[PDB]
Amino acid sequence: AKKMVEREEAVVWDILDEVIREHPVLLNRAPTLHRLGIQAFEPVLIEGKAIQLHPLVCAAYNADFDGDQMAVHVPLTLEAQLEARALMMSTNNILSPA
Amino acid sequence: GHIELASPTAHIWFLKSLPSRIGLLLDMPLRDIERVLYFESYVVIEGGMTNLERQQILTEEQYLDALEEFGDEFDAKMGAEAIQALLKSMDLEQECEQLREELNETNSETKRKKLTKRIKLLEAFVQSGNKPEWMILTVLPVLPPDL
Amino acid sequence: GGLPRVADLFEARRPKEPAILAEISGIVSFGKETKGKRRLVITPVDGSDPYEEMIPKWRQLNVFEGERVERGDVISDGPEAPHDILRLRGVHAVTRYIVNEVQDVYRLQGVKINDKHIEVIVRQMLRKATIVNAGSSDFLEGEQVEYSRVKIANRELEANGKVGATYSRDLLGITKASLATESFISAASFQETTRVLTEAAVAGKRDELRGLKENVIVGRLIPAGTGYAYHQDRMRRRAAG
Amino acid sequence: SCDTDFGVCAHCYGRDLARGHIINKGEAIGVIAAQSIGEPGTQLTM
Amino acid sequence: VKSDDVNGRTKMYKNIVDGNHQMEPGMPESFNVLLKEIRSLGINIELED
Amino acid sequence: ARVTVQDAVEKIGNRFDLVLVAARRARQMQVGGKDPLVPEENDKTTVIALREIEEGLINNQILDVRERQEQQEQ
Amino acid sequence: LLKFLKAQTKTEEFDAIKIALASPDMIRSWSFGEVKKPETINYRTFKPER
DNA sequence: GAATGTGCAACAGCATGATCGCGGCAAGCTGCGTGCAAAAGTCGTGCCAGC
RNA sequence: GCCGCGA
Ligand SMILES: [Mg+2]
Ligand SMILES: [Zn+2]
Repeated sequence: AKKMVEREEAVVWDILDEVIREHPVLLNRAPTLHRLGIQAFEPVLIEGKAIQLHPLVCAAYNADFDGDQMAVHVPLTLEAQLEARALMMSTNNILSPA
Repeated sequence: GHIELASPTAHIWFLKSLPSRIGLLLDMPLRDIERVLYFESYVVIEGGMTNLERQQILTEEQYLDALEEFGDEFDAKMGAEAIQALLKSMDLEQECEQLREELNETNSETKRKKLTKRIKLLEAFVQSGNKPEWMILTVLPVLPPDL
Repeated sequence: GGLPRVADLFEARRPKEPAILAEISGIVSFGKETKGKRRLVITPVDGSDPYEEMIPKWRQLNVFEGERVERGDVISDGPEAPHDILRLRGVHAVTRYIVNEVQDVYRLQGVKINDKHIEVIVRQMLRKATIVNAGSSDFLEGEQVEYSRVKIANRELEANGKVGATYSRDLLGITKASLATESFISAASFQETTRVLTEAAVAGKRDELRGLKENVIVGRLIPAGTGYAYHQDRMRRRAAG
Repeated sequence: SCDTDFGVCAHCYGRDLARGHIINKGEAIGVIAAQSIGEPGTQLTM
Repeated sequence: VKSDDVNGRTKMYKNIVDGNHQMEPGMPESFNVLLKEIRSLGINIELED
Repeated sequence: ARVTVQDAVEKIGNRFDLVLVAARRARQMQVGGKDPLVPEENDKTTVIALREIEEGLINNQILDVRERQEQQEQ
Repeated sequence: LLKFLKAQTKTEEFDAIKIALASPDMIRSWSFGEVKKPETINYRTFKPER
């Protein structure tokens, strides 16, 4: 499995798509000021190297597309996945807690 | 692991701080204790027969004068060993009772804060199971190598 | 002005010119043996126990007559410290003053912040009450208001209700009320660690890992959110032995 | 004035500003309040 | 389980390869290091039961 | 797939206990010895448990009585 | 004298971290031995000291 | 009318001053010596066993 | 550790 992942065959990409399907991943920007600076998202695989961020959440992130970078963390636990889906999702926090 | 110092040394943690534990526990100022800790002045202990006090801060010249006059009955050491001896010789309970008696007998806003701080530290020491002689250490622990 | 004042308000720093206040009955007395030390020693009889105050005469006195000056009235004009408001006007007044004053900074710059968040932090500044009575193993010391309230309730429940000791509530800054927590693992990870460790070492105290920072340092579930359910079940097991 | 010991009552604290419902037990309100107050300041004109 | 659990990391990796998604947490090595540093001074710190 | 979990929130209202209930149900359906009570749409066990909670046939009480029933059976 | 686990059993249940002064006896109890030489590693054998 | 403490103001020392990333250098190399027993290891030498 | 740089 390790060798065939290193070789990156097509079925490896298919299995990666299968795994990604509904596993939330949480993105955060560097100066996390309030709790809305780290939010969970459903990932969609893109053929590139830059994270594509939904514009409506940018005001929450204080993020603009002039060279900003963001970090990605995988909640690799069932409880962590539920917490990301039920507490961290962008659709969950619409009204700011201020 | 550990290393034996073969001579008591003073913990820099407690001696050098604005609310110095040993400093306000011995009712002596930080200048005098930091002064005896580097052998530049002597502290005599006991000496009830002689006129020397329990916490005298006599210097070297006074030490030779006492040796010429008092001779025996004068017990003074220069290093942290004297501090350890006078820390061990203290009776915590009777000192706390005397401090409480003085505090309730005489009321003064200036000495009240000092008396309350001293009695609080003494009560903490007696109730916590600690011993003041442990403040200055004779054996020094060392960190594990992999750290 | 500006906003190095949100820090100043939360630090509970006394201003350069405090405005002193009075007691229940501020009868006019002008001076009484003022002499060299200060001047205009006001001696309001107030029926009994007159409250002697000293004024350095560099500040004018506003209320010349008696006028039945009530407690908390401004005897001399000036910016009042939040400490005096707590002592004389009450717990609610110091929250109203802090909230209104800190909202002035935010509202001027067009920032919307709910009043609850400011009041929540003020609650954390209103601990460590001082006892002015005795009988219940408390006497002229700084003690947690939660502990004092719990002990009083137990004493009041029993027949000996007079054992309950009256207390005086204090107001501390955020930098000072943080270091005054009863747990040493926290408040040593925030400010001067040398000072906190020495006091914790001599006292022989315990942390008990009740807050968020302690459990984060150790790595257990924090007692909030999803971890609140786990921490509650553990507490019953300890209580039941 | 929650009068409760080691925490705040869910009624003395109003509805959480994130959602229309009342705040539920186990919500770390102190961190939220501190973050809410301290998120500005970077834009306060000193 | 992500940073400082020497056995927790391996247990998590084994569970994920198996497909369990179970936590099985432990004791971070950073706090043990901190305890060793504090004990290396004249201060005694310990964990009660 | 469930974009929002408001229905699960309103089925049993804490936004915190539902995480625990769904984690328990997902463990039951993932480690084995359990089958979903709602048609499986090739999605992961997390959203299957969440949809079971939302449709009202999974909660704390019935999970406990199921634990008791399978305990008494063996 | 086999089938023994120490890493797993090293995770013992605990609560209420306690801090106090360290007595010399307790310090010696922590210590597994005594260090007497300032040197650390000898270059003649690339091995630690005695 | 001279004497004795309490309040007090200037003063010296301690503690703190946002977060997360990226790329390059320059180092940082640390301390005997001693003569002898006592031991261990080594080298020149002779041995038997296999082809 | 310095030096420069990005939000
Ligand atoms: Mg930008
Ligand atoms: Zn309440």
